Amino acid sequence: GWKYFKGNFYYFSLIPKTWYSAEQFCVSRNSHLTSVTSESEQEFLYKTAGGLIYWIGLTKAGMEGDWSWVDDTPFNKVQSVRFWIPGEPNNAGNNEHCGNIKAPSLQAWNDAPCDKTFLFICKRPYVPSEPSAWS
Ligand SMILES: OC[C@H]1O[C@H](O[C@H]2[C@H](O)[C@@H](O)[C@@H](O)O[C@@H]2CO)[C@H](O)[C@@H](O)[C@@H]1O
Ligand SMILES: [Ca+2]
Repeated sequence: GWKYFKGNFYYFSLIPKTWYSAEQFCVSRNSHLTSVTSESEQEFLYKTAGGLIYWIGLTKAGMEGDWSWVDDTPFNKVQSVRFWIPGEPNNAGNNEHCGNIKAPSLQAWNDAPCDKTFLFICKRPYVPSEPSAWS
């Protein structure tokens, strides 16, 4: 059930999980909750989501509380400003440390409590099967 888009496969779950249980599901499938690194990718994701809320790999790290991607793609603050829902992230109740895709629009992300259960999106790169590149 993996959908393909620009060198990566994506899994849109049918079962809701907490953010971390979702990530552990993705890891069990050789993947991670999805990063988003371009306008086209954001579009593909929100359109495929179709108005339902999905956990993505957005999560807080480091002492300052900076947003980051669980797949370890460096988080580009500047290029991601357009991807949040207006007025987010707002840290409602000071307990919103994970992020989801929410609105069906380029401005789509909300921060939400990590312990809430949502559907979720996994992402894994296509890696072709080739012999050892060492020698
Ligand atoms: O308006 C943006 C805001 O909406 C959500 O807050 C909900 C909450 O989840 C409900 O349980 C209930 O208390 O009503 C609220 C509407 O004000 C999101 O939780 C929040 O992160 C989001 O920013
Ligand atoms: Ca929020």
